[PDB]
Amino acid sequence: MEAVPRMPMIWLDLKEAGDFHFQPAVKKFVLKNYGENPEAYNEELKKLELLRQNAVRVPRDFEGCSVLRKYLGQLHYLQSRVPMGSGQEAAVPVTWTEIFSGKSVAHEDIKYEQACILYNLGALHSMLGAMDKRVSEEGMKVSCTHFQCAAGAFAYLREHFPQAYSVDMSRQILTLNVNLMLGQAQECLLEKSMLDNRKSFLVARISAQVVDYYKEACRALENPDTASLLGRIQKDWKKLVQMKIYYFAAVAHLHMGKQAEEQQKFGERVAYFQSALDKLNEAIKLAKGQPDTVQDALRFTMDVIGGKYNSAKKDNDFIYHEAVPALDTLQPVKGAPLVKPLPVNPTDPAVTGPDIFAKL
Repeated sequence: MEAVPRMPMIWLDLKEAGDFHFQPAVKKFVLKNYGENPEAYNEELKKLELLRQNAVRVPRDFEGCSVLRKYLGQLHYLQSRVPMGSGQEAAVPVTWTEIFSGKSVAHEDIKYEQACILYNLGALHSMLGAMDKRVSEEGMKVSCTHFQCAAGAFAYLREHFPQAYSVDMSRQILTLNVNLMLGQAQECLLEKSMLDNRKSFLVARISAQVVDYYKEACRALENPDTASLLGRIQKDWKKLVQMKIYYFAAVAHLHMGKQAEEQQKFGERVAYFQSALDKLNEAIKLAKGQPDTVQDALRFTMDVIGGKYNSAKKDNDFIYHEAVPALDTLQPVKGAPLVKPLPVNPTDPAVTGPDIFAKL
């Protein structure tokens, strides 16, 4: 299982930005309230504008993440000095395209701009994580960190922006995103633990956790309101995710099988391999029409499980003659969480650089 072909990963698209004309409001505030010249601060507003234009047309690569967090940070620094929140004096319309329906959604609130940049940070992390092939030592560790970063960004949005500015950032949908990301992160670690050939029982528990994350995500997908918004996207995700639910349940029981054979419980060895074979077969049925990357993972895994089941059932029928216990009676595999939504510090000076609006 060290060498199993990698499953493909889900990633989210970035939102499309409308206009955020903050400079006339900033200047009209600093003349009216401090009593200064408008044009006294035109380099620190112009730098912000070049920073925003760069963020909303962000390069789809690792450097692009730092670009988004600098702008996220600079946006906070501005709000700390100029009141551009909902209902406040210098508030200007912020417009963004809601990613699933394509509708323009506008809010006279700077936190809306912050929220969308945060979303795109999460989406971009999901992209970087999913394009890697996860074969090298360096792809597996970084993909996992990217997916945790994605989860962390969406989780931060869920907590600090409870007002759903638009339905693509509603709480149940951000929850879906978080669980999807943690699932893919956990999946990366499972692949790593199988490469490192960790204790069979530990691998089983890790795989069981992959199942728990994907199940939560799958639950969210069977929600009518979520299903209607996502549209086709719901059907693509669900078909991959539902398939993976049975696949990693099979991987989990494969390793419960290997543990059983390590402990000389050779009747239970057969039970776990049989169970793994049935669950894998359901996965294969659910995987019809899916790309060859999926099919190659499943057929590699079937030769592993198929071979061990045959070996296990046979030495048991001729040598050990122990009864094959019903799964019911055997202790359930509990998931082992190894991943967490990595917290975002928007105003970390190491990522924001000097405050553009230091003078103010």
